[PDB]
Amino acid sequence: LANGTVMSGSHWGVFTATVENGRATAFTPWEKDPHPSPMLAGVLDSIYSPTRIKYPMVRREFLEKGVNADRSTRGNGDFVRVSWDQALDLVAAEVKRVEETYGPEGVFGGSYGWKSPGRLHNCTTLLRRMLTLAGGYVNGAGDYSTGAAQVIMPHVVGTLEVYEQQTAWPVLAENTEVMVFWAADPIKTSQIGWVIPEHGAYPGLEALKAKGTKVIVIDPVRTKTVEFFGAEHITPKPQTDVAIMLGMAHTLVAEDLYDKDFIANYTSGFDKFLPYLDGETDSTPKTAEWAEGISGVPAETIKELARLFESKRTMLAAGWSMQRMHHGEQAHWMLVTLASMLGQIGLPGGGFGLSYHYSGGGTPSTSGPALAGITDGGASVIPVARVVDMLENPGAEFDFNGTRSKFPDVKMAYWVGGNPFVHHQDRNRMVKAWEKLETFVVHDFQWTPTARHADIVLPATTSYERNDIETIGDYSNTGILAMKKIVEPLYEARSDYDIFAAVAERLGKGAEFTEGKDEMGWIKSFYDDAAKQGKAAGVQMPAFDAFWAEGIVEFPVTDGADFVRYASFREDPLLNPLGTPTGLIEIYSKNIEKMGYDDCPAHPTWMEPLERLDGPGAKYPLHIAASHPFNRLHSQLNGTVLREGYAVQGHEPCLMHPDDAAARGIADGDVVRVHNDRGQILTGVKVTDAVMKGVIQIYEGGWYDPSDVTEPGTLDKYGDVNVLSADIGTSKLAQGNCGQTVLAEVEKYTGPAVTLTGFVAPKAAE
Ligand SMILES: NC1=NC(=O)C2=N[C@H]3C(S)=C(S)[C@@H](COP(=O)(O)OP(=O)(O)OC[C@H]4O[C@@H](n5cnc6c(=O)[nH]c(N)nc65)[C@H](O)[C@@H]4O)O[C@H]3NC2=N1
Ligand SMILES: NC1=NC(=O)C2=N[C@H]3C(S)=C(S)[C@@H](COP(=O)(O)OP(=O)(O)OC[C@H]4O[C@@H](n5cnc6c(=O)[nH]c(N)nc65)[C@H](O)[C@@H]4O)O[C@H]3NC2=N1
Repeated sequence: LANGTVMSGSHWGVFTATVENGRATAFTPWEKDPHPSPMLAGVLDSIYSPTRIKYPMVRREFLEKGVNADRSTRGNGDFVRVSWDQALDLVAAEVKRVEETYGPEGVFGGSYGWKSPGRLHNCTTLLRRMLTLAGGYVNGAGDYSTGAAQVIMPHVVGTLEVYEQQTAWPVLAENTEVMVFWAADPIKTSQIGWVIPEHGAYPGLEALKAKGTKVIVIDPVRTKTVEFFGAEHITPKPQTDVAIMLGMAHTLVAEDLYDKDFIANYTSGFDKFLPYLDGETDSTPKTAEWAEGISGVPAETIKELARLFESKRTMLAAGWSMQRMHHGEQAHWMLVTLASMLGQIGLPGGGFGLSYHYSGGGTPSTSGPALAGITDGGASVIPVARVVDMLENPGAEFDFNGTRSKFPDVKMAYWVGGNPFVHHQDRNRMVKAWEKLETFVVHDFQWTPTARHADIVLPATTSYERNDIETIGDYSNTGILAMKKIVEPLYEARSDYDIFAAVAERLGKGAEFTEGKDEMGWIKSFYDDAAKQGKAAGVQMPAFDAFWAEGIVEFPVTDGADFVRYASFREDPLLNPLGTPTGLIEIYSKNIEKMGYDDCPAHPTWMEPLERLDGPGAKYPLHIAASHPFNRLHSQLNGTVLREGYAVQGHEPCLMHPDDAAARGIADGDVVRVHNDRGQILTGVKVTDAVMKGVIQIYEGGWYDPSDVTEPGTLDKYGDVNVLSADIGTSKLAQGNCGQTVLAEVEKYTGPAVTLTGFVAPKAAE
């Protein structure tokens, strides 16, 4: 039994593991990590927690009756343990059956999810690689993060923008006078990376602070970002940012402050937006006063913020919560319009950036090569959050970015690396729609709500039980890490690659799936390709064994630290045009105009959302800020020792303002029921003035624990906030999710005592 230390990586960062007698006993942060995440101790625990999945299992009803099984009991925990050969045979037959009876349109393989980093052990790509050899599948398009903004940005600035490099942090420290964080909490969200994180935002934030730059935070909650800087804190009613923006815009026009030359030379359509802004088209001048009526931010503050932004070198750094909402396309389009008026786009330290809060955006990029991994070998496509509408309406038409298509008639869904029974909106509607699927197959290493609702569950390994390779730094490209195997696979878990190879072998496509390569065979070909490309560029890299032995290769920064977004566009717009039809920033879009969608007009517009705090005729009184957890990565690590540090009487915490608690007779630590017309959950309250009055904070990612899966509307005992959200599209343009457009009521829970069952394994899988 192994004794020693191994260096690996994860979504939380690079770390070294201490191994004693074959068991991992500690995870220590990399010595070069400038700001490790306290969640690493849950990462270690997730390998061994009580919800680790030990063996392959098949739902008793599915085993007994297949397609005639009662599908309303999915999630009741009545599983049967089976051997691997039996489950592999059954998965293979099911894939074959659905592909022959129904075609590629009967298999949903979008399998949305955060999985784990790794260029070889890429479970979602491997799933698509297997399914492509089986005949095809329906896929997902977009994501739950920027569903609206990633569609609107290309119409407005000609590129995706949300996942592109930002003006380097050092440039901001030298040049920015006012830094605005709009619906962004960089301190909280920069702990993680899509590939391994370098945590580059922390030194970037430290440098602004050290320089005395003025920092403003626009957020309903007083976050760690406000506290870190002692920032001026503006607290709007959630979903009213566009109103605020329009009032600022109005003020710049009324007081004649805006940059008319920038407007004239770098933008298109302002002259079509001005009438709206001034109130000629609807009789409603969008003044600061008007904006105060909707958002509750004082008129005078709105004009003061406007005047300050125009006279100082200002960076508008915006988060994505505000577009994860009804009409969410308007938030970033109005933000770019406002930035246009200020006219600082393309100057060092000015303009706007849409990725300073995620994966190190702004961290100076190196000049190293890109690393690539296994590939998938490749309506057939749906916007990802329309999964439930698809299941309910096979054959119906839907709009998406100017086109019309029809929903495929899906009969099977195969999910790996994701938790839709946590991440998707309107849990009760979803639980009923899932009955439309004949077979539901899932691989995970933790017994999440999704695993609990499968017909067939296959235990996967973590990254700590195998070898892989991955880049460090989604934007920085700081280096390449060897993700070395720390302990052996636990119980009967197997890597996703191994399971898929065995299924492909049973479909008679084994060789095509593996390409005749084993684990190290694949990893070395990704490395050799990256070294070959590096040599071409003049970056020297060791040979593979030398690399593997050191465990990491770092790259040099040459001019990456001088990067300024949009500089060449500002420098000469004709020579360096945007990808838009006019080549300019499009305030009014003729392209959007021609689609003629009522919920997405051709210029940024204030529109009432489905439900909003203090909106006319609103039924519920509190906005739920259903934002990202501080101490989880979505649902990951919920079933670990970290839960004990935030849970209130065992439930997911609910933050509530002293006055809202006082009005309902609630005291700190009480168990309360949060409910609206879509569902009802239990949470434990923390009374704090960190949330503005009218707002409550329930993070997304809580593990759904239904009291009874056969009872429609059954009470969730843990606190999955997606039990209360609605499942609707941002608009016909993007069809994004509206996960944070949520109102509810809260009362002291006075029903029967409840026993939590989500943090232990189903009895048969013990
Ligand atoms: N109401 C609401 N508000 C929101 O802000 C919100 N945010 C959304 C966002 S932006 C997104 S990205 C989604 C994220 O939702 P997503 O389903 O991506 O969530 P995770 O909790 O990261 O689930 C990933 C699963 O993969 C499993 N897993 C990890 N590694 C492996 C592996 O190698 N193999 C296998 N088989 N499994 C693995 C993990 O154990 C975990 O259960 O939530 C969305 N949902 C949201 N809802
Ligand atoms: N620790 C951590 N856990 C995670 O799960 C996690 N998820 C990652 C993922 S996949 C992504 S996509 C990003 C998400 O990055 P994103 O910016 O979408 O994060 P949120 O936590 O949903 O919201 C950020 C802030 O917006 C505020 N806010 C909410 N509604 C409004 C509003 O109407 N107006 C204004 N002005 N502010 C509002 C919230 O209070 C919150 O502080 O984070 C990434 N980083 C993450 N870090």
